[PDB]
Amino acid sequence: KLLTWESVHKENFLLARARDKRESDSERLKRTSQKVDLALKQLGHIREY
Amino acid sequence: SLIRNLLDQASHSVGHVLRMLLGPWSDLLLWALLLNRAQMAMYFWEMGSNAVSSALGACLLLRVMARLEPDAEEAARRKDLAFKFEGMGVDLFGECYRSSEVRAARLLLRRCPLWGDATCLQLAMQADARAFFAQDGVQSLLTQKWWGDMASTTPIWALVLAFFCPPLIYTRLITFRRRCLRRWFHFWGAPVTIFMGNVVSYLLFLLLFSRVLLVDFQPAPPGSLELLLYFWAFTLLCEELRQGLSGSLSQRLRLYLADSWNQCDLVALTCFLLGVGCRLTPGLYHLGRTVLCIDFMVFTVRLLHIFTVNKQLGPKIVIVSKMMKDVFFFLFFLGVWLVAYGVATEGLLRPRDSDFPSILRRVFYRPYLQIFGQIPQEDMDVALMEHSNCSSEPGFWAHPPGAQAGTCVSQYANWLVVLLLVIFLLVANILLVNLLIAMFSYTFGKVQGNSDLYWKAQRYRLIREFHSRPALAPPFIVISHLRLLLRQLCRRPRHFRVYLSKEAERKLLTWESVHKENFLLARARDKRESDSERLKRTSQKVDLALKQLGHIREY
Amino acid sequence: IVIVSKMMKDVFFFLFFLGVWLVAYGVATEGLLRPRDSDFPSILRRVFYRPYLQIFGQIPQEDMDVALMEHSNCSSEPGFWAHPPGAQAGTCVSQYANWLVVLLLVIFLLVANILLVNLLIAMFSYTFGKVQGNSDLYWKAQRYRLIREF
Ligand SMILES: CC(C)CCC[C@@H](C)[C@H]1CC[C@H]2[C@@H]3CC=C4C[C@@H](O)CC[C@]4(C)[C@H]3CC[C@]12C
Ligand SMILES: CC(C)CCC[C@@H](C)[C@H]1CC[C@H]2[C@@H]3CC=C4C[C@@H](O)CC[C@]4(C)[C@H]3CC[C@]12C
Ligand SMILES: CC(C)CCC[C@@H](C)[C@H]1CC[C@H]2[C@@H]3CC=C4C[C@@H](O)CC[C@]4(C)[C@H]3CC[C@]12C
Ligand SMILES: CC(C)CCC[C@@H](C)[C@H]1CC[C@H]2[C@@H]3CC=C4C[C@@H](O)CC[C@]4(C)[C@H]3CC[C@]12C
Ligand SMILES: CC(C)CCC[C@@H](C)[C@H]1CC[C@H]2[C@@H]3CC=C4C[C@@H](O)CC[C@]4(C)[C@H]3CC[C@]12C
Ligand SMILES: CC(C)CCC[C@@H](C)[C@H]1CC[C@H]2[C@@H]3CC=C4C[C@@H](O)CC[C@]4(C)[C@H]3CC[C@]12C
Repeated sequence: KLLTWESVHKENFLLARARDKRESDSERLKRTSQKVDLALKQLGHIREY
Repeated sequence: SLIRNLLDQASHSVGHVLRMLLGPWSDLLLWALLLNRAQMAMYFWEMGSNAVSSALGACLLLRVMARLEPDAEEAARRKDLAFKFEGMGVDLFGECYRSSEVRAARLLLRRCPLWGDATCLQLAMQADARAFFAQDGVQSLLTQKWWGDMASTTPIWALVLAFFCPPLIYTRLITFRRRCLRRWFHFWGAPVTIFMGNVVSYLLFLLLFSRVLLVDFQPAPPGSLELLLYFWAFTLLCEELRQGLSGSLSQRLRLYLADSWNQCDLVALTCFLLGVGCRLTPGLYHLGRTVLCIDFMVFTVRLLHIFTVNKQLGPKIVIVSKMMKDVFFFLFFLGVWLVAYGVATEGLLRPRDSDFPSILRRVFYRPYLQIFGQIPQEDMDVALMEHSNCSSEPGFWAHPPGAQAGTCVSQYANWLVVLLLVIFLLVANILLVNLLIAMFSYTFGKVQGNSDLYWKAQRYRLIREFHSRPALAPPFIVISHLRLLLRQLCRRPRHFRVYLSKEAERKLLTWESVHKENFLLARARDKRESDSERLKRTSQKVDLALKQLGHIREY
Repeated sequence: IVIVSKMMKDVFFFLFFLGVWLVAYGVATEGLLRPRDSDFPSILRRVFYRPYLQIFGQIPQEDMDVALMEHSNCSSEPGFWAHPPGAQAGTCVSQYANWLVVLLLVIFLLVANILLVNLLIAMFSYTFGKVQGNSDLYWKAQRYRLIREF
């Protein structure tokens, strides 16, 4: 029972700090960076028009 | 949860609020508070009316319910919700005060029908909203009330000189807000005037008590001055008893048991009563004089607590209450080292005067005085005493010249005694005292900021107590006591509360609503212009652009 | 020099606190021991000046402690007196509760020489740290003023 309880709480803690890292400003900036470069590439695939 | 059980208990039966509630925006707000819906409560507060009073009542209810909470997590969430509520309330108060000083002032003493018809200040005090009391606007308002009808910007020396010279009331100086009688009553009923009268009466009491104690305290029956002092203390005890009963007879007694200087005042009066009893009974004259002498110290100490309302001393008077743990640590450490050195030297040198009081003196009192410059070097060092066979034990003794240093000390290891004195001087006069200085510095730096915040609320409390205090001085307060007894006796045959206009109520309601909506718009603009929110807005713009461009890839 | 002007509030607080405690202790000891020299200047001396000098190492231990004085019937009141050897300590002191007098001297030494002085040191340190930066800025303008006057 305590094994299951601590497993539940540890997975909650993993999810919590993962969400914190994702909502961190630097990680948001890098995600916007791989969005912008991907957009630039996908326009680069349609420049022939 | 903590809601259904309390509702069932109420059905089967702050307490008055529970009695009134049974299973427009105010109802939703209180429902969110009891259900602990943070966002719902905030929305109801920002959408409702009388926002300041509603927030203060919400903070009070959350504090009380968190104190009643059995579970730490719910208590913590409730108390942080109360903290944020107090923060938004004080921000609203500041933005309201920054526009209309007089309108903000008249908002306070408004009797809000919600929360049991309690004034906003009383709600903050019962909620211990020290952050709210620390606000500059409420500080200025309490200053004005303490200088009630007394031109709060007036200098202190002008006020005191007017106090000694009543005729100077009608002069170009000492401005204010039957004209003669109204001026007289307004000047003599001001809380600051009452404070000055009580201060001068208390200094007169200290002078009288000292004069009776030092000179006119013969075993002969008490004279005119001592009888006057007995009447004096009777008036003081009557005043204190009346104050305790005013500010449920047993319930109020338990409350008065707290506020520990009210406790010190009470113990002072009891010690004075024991002193008078011992003085009157023939046997206990000396004991009565001794206990009266201690009672003088207790009264003089209470003077310090009474005179704490000064704006430049009060924070430090609050500080010195926080130094007791530090001085207790120093006292314990010095006690241990003092036992060490005292017993060691009392063993190394063996005086023939082995009486118990003399031993308890030479072990504790003398080494204690070694700290403050009283070093009996000629009493404890072998070179400074003349050698003589003052004892029959086979050794060298060198009887010292001290009166209480022993008639015949030993000298076998007096070099070790000298070295031990050197070590004691190093430990006590150098290590311990300087360490205590350092830890005073650290604790002072830690606690001064919180002490100022506490002193704001304590000053508000003292202003309230002096406002409730009757006008007449302790020499003449017996007249006020008889007046009060008449008011209770004349009933048998039969706090600020400034009035506001009915239309002015709606006017101030609209004003505070406009200011609160402006404040909400301001904070919304601030959070929108915040960098993180700008970043999330750019993120949603960019991934929306990616999504919309994903719909034209088929081209 | 600009700083030392800002220490006046702190030293005034210390002076007031020491005044209160000094009044309490001085009157208490002046009542506990009853010198026959009850002249007003002598009382104002033994209550204020002597306890003040107890702070700076001048402790009239042989003047206030019963064990250090010789016992004598220097008064007709029914008690034990032990006339002290001091010049201004009273011609005939009393000794009924001189153990309490000694304990009260110990408490006074603990309060004044330890608590008050070290607290004053601490608050000087805090105020100095707070005000030195502003004092330098003020001293710039004050120096300009002095240069202009000279
Ligand atoms: C604030 C308090 C503690 C100050 C204490 C000072 C006290 C000790 C002073 C103030 C008034 C003084 C009295 C005034 C006048 C006389 C005249 C004469 O009879 C000698 C002593 C006697 C009777 C003084 C006794 C000492 C006295 C009571
Ligand atoms: C001389 C004997 C009576 C020892 C006690 C004297 C002093 C230290 C006592 C008497 C009144 C007491 C104060 C009573 C009330 C308060 C308010 C509280 O919020 C902080 C402590 C504080 C400020 C106490 C501090 C200690 C105090 C000042
Ligand atoms: C740290 C604490 C526990 C130390 C205890 C105090 C000790 C060191 C000292 C202080 C007073 C001293 C006592 C003084 C007087 C007497 C009476 C004598 O006929 C026997 C020794 C005896 C009984 C002493 C015993 C030791 C004593 C109690
Ligand atoms: C506060 C702590 C660290 C200091 C130690 C307390 C000392 C000073 C106390 C505890 C017992 C007290 C003693 C009690 C009894 C006597 C006998 C008397 O004839 C002279 C004073 C004298 C000797 C007292 C002096 C003060 C005393 C020694
Ligand atoms: C024995 C008596 C007369 C000693 C008098 C010492 C007084 C007058 C001295 C000591 C510190 C000095 C102060 C030093 C610093 C300042 C700050 C400056 O902006 C105005 C002058 C002022 C306030 C000085 C005034 C004079 C001063 C207060
Ligand atoms: C600054 C505060 C805290 C300290 C108290 C002030 C004291 C030291 C002052 C106030 C009255 C003054 C006394 C005035 C009169 C006399 C009588 C004279 O024959 C000896 C000095 C003596 C006894 C003075 C000593 C100093 C004194 C006692």
